[PDB]
Amino acid sequence: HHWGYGKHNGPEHWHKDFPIAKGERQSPVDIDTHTAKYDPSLKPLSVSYDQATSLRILNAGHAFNVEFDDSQDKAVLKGGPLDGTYRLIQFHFHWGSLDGQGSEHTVDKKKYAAELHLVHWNTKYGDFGKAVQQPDGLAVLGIFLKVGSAKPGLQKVVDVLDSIKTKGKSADFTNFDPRGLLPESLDYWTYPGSLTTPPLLECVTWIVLKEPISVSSEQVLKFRKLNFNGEGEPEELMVDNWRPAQPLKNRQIKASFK
Ligand SMILES: [Zn+2]
Repeated sequence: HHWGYGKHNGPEHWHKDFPIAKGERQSPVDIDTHTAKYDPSLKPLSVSYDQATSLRILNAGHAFNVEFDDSQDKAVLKGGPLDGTYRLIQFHFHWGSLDGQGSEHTVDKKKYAAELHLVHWNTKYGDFGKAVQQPDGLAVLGIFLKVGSAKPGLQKVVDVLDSIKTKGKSADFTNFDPRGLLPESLDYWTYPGSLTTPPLLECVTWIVLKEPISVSSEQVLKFRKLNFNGEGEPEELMVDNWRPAQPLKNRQIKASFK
């Protein structure tokens, strides 16, 4: 039936409806730190989120998304391996049922408790829909979450989850500053990949940060109380909404640091 993360509709079944699932540049992948190539040509990342305008938080079924106004260059990502300006449209997370799993990308096979994805699209394409049809249409910033000390900047997100427990529910979410979710350092790995959920389009430049952010056990616990199901339906907890690592194939992962 509809795709998901269950036993009968999980990632291993996706290829039946989305053949590209077995493509040449699928994500996520395992980052082998000893095989990554240091590239002195890579520029520092430029994150300009000072004018970011968040609008709403939505339970999309497979995750919850925090949406931003992308009708102007308010919150953009530039530099790094990117050519052009990419506007932030939304961010969401992937997490597990236990602290030992949850992230999509892994580092030397190590899994993190969760993974934050800040999605941006290339403005030269006019809109997000056009952008996903291009090889350099999207730029996704990936940040790992490890369980430890609480992240003050994440609490605002945590407190509103009760209002969007089931699929389809949304709530106004204005004046949220995404800068509170960034680690201290912006050193990264980068490689050409895809969207990790259907339609799995191979239109993404991945920028995965080396430094994880820490969140508290209580904070991640609240993520696990969300439901995949819609109201009035049998409760299915939203956990383990991550896709396992895919073959790197003929791709090279580059590092901005040595
Ligand atoms: Zn994602």
